[PDB]
Amino acid sequence: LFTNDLDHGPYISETLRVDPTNDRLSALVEIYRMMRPGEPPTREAAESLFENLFFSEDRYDLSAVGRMKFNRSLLREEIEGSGILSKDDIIDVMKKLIDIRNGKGEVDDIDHLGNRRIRSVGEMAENQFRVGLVRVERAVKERL
Amino acid sequence: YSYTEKKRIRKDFGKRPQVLDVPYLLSIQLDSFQKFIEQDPEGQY
Amino acid sequence: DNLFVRIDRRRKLPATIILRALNYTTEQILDLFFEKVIFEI
Repeated sequence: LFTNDLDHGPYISETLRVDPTNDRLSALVEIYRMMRPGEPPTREAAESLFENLFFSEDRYDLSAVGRMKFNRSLLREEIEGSGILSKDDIIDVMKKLIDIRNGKGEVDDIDHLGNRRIRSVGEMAENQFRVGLVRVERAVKERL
Repeated sequence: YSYTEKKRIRKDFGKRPQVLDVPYLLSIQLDSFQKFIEQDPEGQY
Repeated sequence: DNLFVRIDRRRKLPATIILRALNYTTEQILDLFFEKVIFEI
């Protein structure tokens, strides 16, 4: 591999050296340890928790404006897509963070009006209505 | 000149040509609520 | 200079674990995040 001290760096190799996990299952159980204050070393519950954390539509949602901003931030040309995080999205996020670390790029502006959005009455009413529908569906399923 | 304005015309000291009229001042709330309640075939809102 | 991951601002955790959870191997990770050169004798 290639290493430097000005334009490149061993950011990930050193992390691997400090990384205690060895395989996918160890990483999954470590994530489960971190999430749950209780630490039962199970097999399927950790995988289900990790899947529902970011890859479940019913529990995670990047809105259309969220997807558009995500695509524009990482220079990806296509604006539409899905509301679910992919592995490519995380890879691009870490790659861009490394590029910023390497001196190639700059940080965003917190108070820029291109980073702040307006939420009106209709959107909030829709959110509350969806919350009510979510509350109804559980009892519906139970009695069904 | 309209009927209401013709009874009392206010002398204007402005010197630059008006190009874009002042929009309806309550557009935001009504547009939001209409987007909330209007039928949507695409189902976006 | 090394990277961490914090989910729901709970606690620190090394950033390689999230790659490991997505069925990625160490050499695949290094291929992703590094560029290779060839040494021959």
